[PDB]
Amino acid sequence: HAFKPGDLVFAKMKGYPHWPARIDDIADGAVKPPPNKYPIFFFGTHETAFLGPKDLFPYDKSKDKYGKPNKRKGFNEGLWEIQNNPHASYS
Repeated sequence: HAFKPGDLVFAKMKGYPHWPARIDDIADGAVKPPPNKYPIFFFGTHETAFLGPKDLFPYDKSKDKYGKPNKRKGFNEGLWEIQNNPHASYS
């Protein structure tokens, strides 16, 4: 049940609804994440951030609740990405 690069999630942060996202690559050395933090890419708006598991909701279990369209900027485009090409390069 450990998170791994490529898992799809809804990621939660302050001021936004639970947001379609993915776990990015995890490496060591000078790009090693902080302890118990994961590199997250947000679909639709395309930021990256480190988040901990408490803010990460596995996509399949949560999509019925969180994966409905809304008016937030980039949200519905994010929904398109997570559904139709979640593992693409967006950079």
